[PDB]
Amino acid sequence: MTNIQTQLDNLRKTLRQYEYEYHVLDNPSVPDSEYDRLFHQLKALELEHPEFLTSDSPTQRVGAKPLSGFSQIRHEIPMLSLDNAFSDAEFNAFVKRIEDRLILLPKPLTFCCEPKLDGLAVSILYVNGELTQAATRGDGTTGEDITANIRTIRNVPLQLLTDNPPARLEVRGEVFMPHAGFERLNKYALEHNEKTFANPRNAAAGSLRQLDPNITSKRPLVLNAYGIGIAEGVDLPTTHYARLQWLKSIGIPVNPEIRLCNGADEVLGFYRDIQNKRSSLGYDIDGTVLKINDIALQNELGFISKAPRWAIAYKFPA
Ligand SMILES: CCCCSc1nc(N)c2ncn([C@@H]3O[C@H](CO)[C@@H](O)[C@H]3O)c2n1
Ligand SMILES: Cc1ccc(Cn2cc(C(N)=O)ccc2=O)c(C)c1
Repeated sequence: MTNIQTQLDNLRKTLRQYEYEYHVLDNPSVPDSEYDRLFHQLKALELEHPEFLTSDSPTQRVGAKPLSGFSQIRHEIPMLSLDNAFSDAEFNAFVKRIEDRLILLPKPLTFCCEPKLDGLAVSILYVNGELTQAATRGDGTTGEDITANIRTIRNVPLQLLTDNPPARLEVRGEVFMPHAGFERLNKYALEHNEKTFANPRNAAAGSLRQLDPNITSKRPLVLNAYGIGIAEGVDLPTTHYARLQWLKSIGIPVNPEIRLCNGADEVLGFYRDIQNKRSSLGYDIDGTVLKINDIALQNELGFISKAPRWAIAYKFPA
């Protein structure tokens, strides 16, 4: 044991806990300045004792060297798309269809109802708790390695917050750019004669194709997780909402607008409410994703070619 290694371990633990409170709980327990004083204390100490620098330390999100290109990554499990609906009658038809297909239709049919984030789909792999690779969706089968870029995002933990992480856990989510960051970015890019962006979706996509993680780091990106790919060495909860609460409880940001709703009429009220709030969310959404909450019911329904039969994106009208 040495005093330096204890100081480093303690700063790292304290800072990851603060990042979790600030980014995931939106309830920081200390001011930003206190977080930063400990952050740059860690960073100086690490630099003064480099033999103790760890690759997943909070001070190590940003590679010092622009990449020369991105490698391809074929996903171990494909990333499917979503069927979509455009009206209440069409949503209701999707539900009656499930109601008829199911062998046994449960008393409430519970949906997990989520906003449809409008950014870029990603897959982020944690091995024994440590972020080791990230990919874009690409075409659903093959995407690109954006590990270095995903590491920069402030609300993505470099290590899961749990003493028992799964052997492997792949988090699936949307990376997107809130409006305030989007407006500061376009103001900055105009005042410096760089590519202005049409909408937050495009700013996020273009920020994630940056080969220089130093640039990506200055892009105000956030993850929200909405699913799980690989999950080895853990017993995943047996409802989708519970899996998202579990992701949240181990350090992964999840959107706070998500609700459980029983039966189509309640789901429709969720849709109307989200559609109302849309104006004042501080970020763009495309509509809602309504998912059958029970995992056994989802497995029973399966996939059509390559969207779930158990979910649908009910989009908003123009
Ligand atoms: C198998 C289900 C696939 C993911 S679930 C899911 N949930 C949400 N709450 C989502 N919000 C946005 N998306 C995007 O929509 C595309 C499918 O149109 C996906 O590639 C995602 O980029 C969502 N996807
Ligand atoms: C200078 C500075 C430092 C940190 C932050 C944001 N923030 C705050 C906390 C915090 N626990 O309160 C934790 C992580 C984090 O990213 C900002 C906006 C500016």
